[PDB]
Amino acid sequence: AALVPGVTQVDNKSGFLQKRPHRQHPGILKLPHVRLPQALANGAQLLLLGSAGPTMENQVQTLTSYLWSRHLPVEPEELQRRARHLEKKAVLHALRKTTYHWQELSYTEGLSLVYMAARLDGGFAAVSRAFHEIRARNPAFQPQTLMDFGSGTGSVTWAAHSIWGQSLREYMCVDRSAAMLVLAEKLLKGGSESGEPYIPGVFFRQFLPVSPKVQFDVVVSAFSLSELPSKADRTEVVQTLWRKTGHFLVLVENGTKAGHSLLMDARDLVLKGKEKSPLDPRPGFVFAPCPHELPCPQLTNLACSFSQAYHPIPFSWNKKPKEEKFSMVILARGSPEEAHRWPRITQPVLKRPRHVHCHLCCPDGHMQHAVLTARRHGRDLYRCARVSSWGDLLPVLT
Amino acid sequence: RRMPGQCSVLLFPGQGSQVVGMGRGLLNYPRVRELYAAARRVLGYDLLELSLHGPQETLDRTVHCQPAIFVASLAAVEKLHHLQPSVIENCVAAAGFSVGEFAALVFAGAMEFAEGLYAVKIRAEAMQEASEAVPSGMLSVLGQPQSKFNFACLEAREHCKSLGIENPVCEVSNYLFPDCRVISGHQEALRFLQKNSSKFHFRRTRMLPVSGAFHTRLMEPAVEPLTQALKAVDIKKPLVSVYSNVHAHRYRHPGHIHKLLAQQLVSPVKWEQTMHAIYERKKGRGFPQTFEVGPGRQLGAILKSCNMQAWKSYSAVDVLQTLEHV
RNA sequence: GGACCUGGCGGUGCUUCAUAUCCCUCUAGAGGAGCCUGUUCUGUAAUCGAUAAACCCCGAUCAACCUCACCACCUCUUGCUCAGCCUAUAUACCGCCAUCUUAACCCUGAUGAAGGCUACAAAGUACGUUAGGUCAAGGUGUAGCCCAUGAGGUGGCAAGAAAUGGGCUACAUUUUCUACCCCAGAAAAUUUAGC
Ligand SMILES: C[S@@+](CC[C@H](N)C(=O)[O-])C[C@H]1O[C@@H](n2cnc3c(N)ncnc32)[C@H](O)[C@@H]1O
Ligand code: SF4
Ligand SMILES: [Mg+2]
Ligand SMILES: [Mg+2]
Ligand SMILES: [Mg+2]
Ligand SMILES: [Mg+2]
Repeated sequence: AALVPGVTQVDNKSGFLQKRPHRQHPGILKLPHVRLPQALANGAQLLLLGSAGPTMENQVQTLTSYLWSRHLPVEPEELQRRARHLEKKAVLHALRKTTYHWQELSYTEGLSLVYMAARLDGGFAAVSRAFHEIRARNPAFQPQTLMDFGSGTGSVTWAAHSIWGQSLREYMCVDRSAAMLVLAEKLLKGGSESGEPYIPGVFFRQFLPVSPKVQFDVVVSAFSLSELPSKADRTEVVQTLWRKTGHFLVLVENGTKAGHSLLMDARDLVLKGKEKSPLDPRPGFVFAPCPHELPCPQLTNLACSFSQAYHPIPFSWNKKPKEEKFSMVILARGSPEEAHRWPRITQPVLKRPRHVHCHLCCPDGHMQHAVLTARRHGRDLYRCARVSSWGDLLPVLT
Repeated sequence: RRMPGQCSVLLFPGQGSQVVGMGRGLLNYPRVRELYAAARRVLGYDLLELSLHGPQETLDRTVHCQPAIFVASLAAVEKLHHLQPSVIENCVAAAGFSVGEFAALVFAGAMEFAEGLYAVKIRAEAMQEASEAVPSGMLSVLGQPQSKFNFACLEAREHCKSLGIENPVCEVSNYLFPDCRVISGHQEALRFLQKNSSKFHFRRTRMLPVSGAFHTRLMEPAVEPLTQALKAVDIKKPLVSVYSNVHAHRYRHPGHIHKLLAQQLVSPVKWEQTMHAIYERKKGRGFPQTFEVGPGRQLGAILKSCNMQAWKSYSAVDVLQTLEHV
């Protein structure tokens, strides 16, 4: 409960309410409809000129739905418990049913083309929103080094360029798939096998460097940890990425229960330090979206996700703007900047006559369903909530 | 709710439709002679003789053409009422081009002949004075798909800036039909368009025989007089849907006609939008009858260019001759 | 350490053809004008926001002084009726749609790992899942505010600019009107299919 009617008031630092309207309150983190850089869209369409017919539309739709509804691989112990329950109540067949068949996706050339056509714009939108979080809240940050695990098509690289190109000088892109690496190189070279890179300093590797000595300013993993075959693999990858994180570790997955569970495991892993004497002793905290380091109040039954609207790459099947629903967690080195941390709106805000419904993740670690009205909460706080939206912050104190 | 085809739309012409011989074929018809008698009483000169037999140079003057067109349009309305009462009874819309609005409103029971004629007169002398203030003119330009109008107006303006003049005027004045426009403003800009139509991609160009650049800000001096002439007038609610030219939509309440009729004087005429608002409909639906009450047949050609299917049911009231001597 | 066996490269290229899906080539139409929508930027204290709830009834329509929504001020309230509110929730269930997941025998090798074909024939034969949508032709619950998320009043609010995405109208000489239903008279770049 971060909104007590009649007690909580808007947080006015830097002389807010006097010097600037309500629509521009500092928790406004909404990003306008994302449009890809023209070079990237041109390269994608050129690379798909070969085969973009009716079959490709079906393949893209199938791949998108398959990835969206994919579950985490089931760990041994859960299968053991289910097997015991079924036996107490043939068992193997009943386990083939009511259990998800998780399979490795082998990204060959054809499946890489399909994945690019199906997910480039969506991934770019999600990563751009996650990066806008850091840019908006810490505008003095000028990263010089970026690593991106599971760099599929380079959407992370392109978003990082679009935001921090005047400071970034090294883009490490790790991906075990040679086809995916080749496609990323072609996309960076304007869709042609021979050309000059659009972004300078991009390094492509097939193996993840494992060494605490080398440390990047921004480490990213977008829709990548869900490809790993087991929780042990996810754990080791997240540990490596945190060890090599210099300032910010950005994890982005689908906006589903599976993606949110994966990200909450990663968040707990990073927050609970196990290493006895690490080379980098700085502690880690959650920069966004959580205003606390306590266990997620919403991991029990629901999930937590955020939406970013964007314009898809023009195709025979992409006509209208789309929404990208994604789960994010940003872990920052050091300690929280201050103690005036603000609730996060984790659900669409519903505007109704003279009241506003907002679901808040409060700094105390609990969810609050707040119906804000002028008479109860104050005109200024009501106006701030009225202009706020999904994924923003509400500037409230005491 | 009656099927369209038994309804009627009355179109009232504007300046440029004057001709020597208006009225002949209307005089013997009922009730026209006292309209021309009232025209004499209000104007101060015999409009009847000037319209019937004139040099055409006296008739082409701005002060004289507009009252002639107004009175002739109303007389043609009377003739149409005599021949076909059902057409006047089943009227759905009305629209005038520039001065025809003053006729259309009078036809709609929103203004009376005397006050409307006084307003038209004052408008005419005011516009003549505004034209005399500065050289200007109107140029009809027919463009092709590659023609750009705002662009061409722009270079026409830097031309006069290079020559040297305060805020040269050249802007599209009349929207008639697709790719046909009337530009208005200083004569030097119109000379520039006439001479380099080639780079302006204009298929045809024709200088209109008018006194000055109407429907531009050059007529600003004429706004204040006309406004006074309209303050005393008490405009009622039109009985039929009378369409405006400033924005090309129906006049809704009496409290806005007063200022719309003055804004028209310094705003472009939205004739194409008016035709679209009156006639546009799904393919296959029938169109209402259309009657051009007044001199000339220009609105007929404009309607043909705008909407051919609507033009199929178009007819004009003959104001120059009559088949049967009533 | 020696011998042998299965592998693993869902690997890499090169040769020829069957080479159907998929490709191109090819064929016929689709850019202008006027309105309406989608996104951005700028701007306002504020919404160019909606009519089982206006107006216009030739069609359709804009903002209407309808009313609701928003902004700035105020007023009530134990009141309508143990009052009042599409306020929320299908992220409550159920309905409906959609996403994804779902053998045996007989021989050979010394009864080693292991292997089993020849036709003029030589061991081979037999439901669950989803922070999913839908509260408009459908339901059962659960919660909210109840000196205000209820009821009123006084003013405002009625945006501006482009590049591009889409939609509707008219667009003619192989045309248009009349008579006839075919020998008459007057007027004047991608994209969509292909079969
Ligand atoms: C499908 S992409 C996800 C989208 C991509 N991260 C982006 O931003 O566009 C994830 C990639 O991670 C790679 N990957 C999976 N496991 C890996 C591993 N253990 N080490 C390195 N790369 C791995 C796969 O090749 C796969 O293509
Ligand atoms: S519900 Fe709150 S604590 Fe949980 S992931 Fe979302 S922001 Fe973080
Ligand atoms: Mg209400
Ligand atoms: Mg509602
Ligand atoms: Mg749902
Ligand atoms: Mg409004």
